[PDB]
Amino acid sequence: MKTIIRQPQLYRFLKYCNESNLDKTVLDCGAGGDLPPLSIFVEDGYKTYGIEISDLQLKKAENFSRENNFKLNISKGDIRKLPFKDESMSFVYSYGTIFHMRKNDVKEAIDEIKRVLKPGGLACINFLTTKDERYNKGEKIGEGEFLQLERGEKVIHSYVSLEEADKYFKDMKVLFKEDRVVERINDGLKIKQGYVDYIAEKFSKSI
Amino acid sequence: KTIIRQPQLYRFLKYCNESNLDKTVLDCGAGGDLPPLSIFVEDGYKTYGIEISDLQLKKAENFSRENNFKLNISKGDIRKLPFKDESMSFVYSYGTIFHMRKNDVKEAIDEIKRVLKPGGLACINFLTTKDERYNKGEKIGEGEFLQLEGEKVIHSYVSLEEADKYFKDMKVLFKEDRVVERINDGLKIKQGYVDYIAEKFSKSIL
Repeated sequence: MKTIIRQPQLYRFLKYCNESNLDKTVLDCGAGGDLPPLSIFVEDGYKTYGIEISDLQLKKAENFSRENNFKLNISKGDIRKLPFKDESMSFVYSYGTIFHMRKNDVKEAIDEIKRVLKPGGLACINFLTTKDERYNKGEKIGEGEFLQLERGEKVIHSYVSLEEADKYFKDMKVLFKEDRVVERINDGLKIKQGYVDYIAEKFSKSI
Repeated sequence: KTIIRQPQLYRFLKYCNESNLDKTVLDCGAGGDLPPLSIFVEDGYKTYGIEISDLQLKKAENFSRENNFKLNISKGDIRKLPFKDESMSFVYSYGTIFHMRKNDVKEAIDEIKRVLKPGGLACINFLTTKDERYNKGEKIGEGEFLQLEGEKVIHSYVSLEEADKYFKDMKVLFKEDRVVERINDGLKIKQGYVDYIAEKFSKSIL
């Protein structure tokens, strides 16, 4: 493509989607920013759709689009209420996104992902875990939910245990689950991050 | 463009792209049907690879000619790199090192460090004690096992404390402890890896 996206797990997801027998249609729930990962899907022949709630992030993704001569098909919207029909998407991901919401909203959004996914369709979703350095920091607003100042702005972070995250996929076939603890030097200093990533397939139902 | 199997190497590539050093990369253990040197070649790098297996070398050369590039992979032993001191900006050994006894691991890592330029980056990963296969098969050394990945093959496993000691004289930019559960042969399996990206210090003498 030219540039490498920031979240390398989405290259694993792209490889799974390429291997799936379903046709190449993908939705990014939370798609904006200056390096939108839908780029690697468009570059690999996908029909893409994106949803983004932030005006600024949507503007950044559009600038990137123009600069690179892409149409990514990102629209303003709320991932808790997807404007797509039931069983319309082969593949859906919400990566680095879902945990910016309260747990009731996380459930709404995941339910929407499940709804729009075709039978046999793949979802990729990741979560902050209780192994993250910022678990229990900032202002507690709910169980496993904190309002934190990050880069000058208030952000909600929700955190899960692995037992808790598994419950979101108990009705799906988990193909890939990775629990990770990352220690990386960000802006001069070491930070510890905790994520669990899932790639799961929607069951087909009969009789 | 087939996507490579090891997504962490896309992260490594981005680190290498951000470095000020020129774009030369060595893959220690480079063969197979989907050589990750492909992503570096595609991004403008001068590439070098070392591969011990004739079969693995053949698979990578067929891939290369099928995809219309030259990866510059040659037969060799990663414990004895045919390159000069401080010749390479970037070096990786990914999915490779832990197929050896720990004495051999040390030799290979020492070689990576040797050929790496000051300021250069290394990416290396390891099997950890969280892997399901830790303590299975025939124990031949502390954290060394003869297992059946097939036929009798060597796997070495590390604790994180143990893995850290390999980079104690380097600047670790990125360290990721991973526990992966996925499907193999119709069953859920659990794998444990730790991945490092580290930078070589410039050294001076007072």
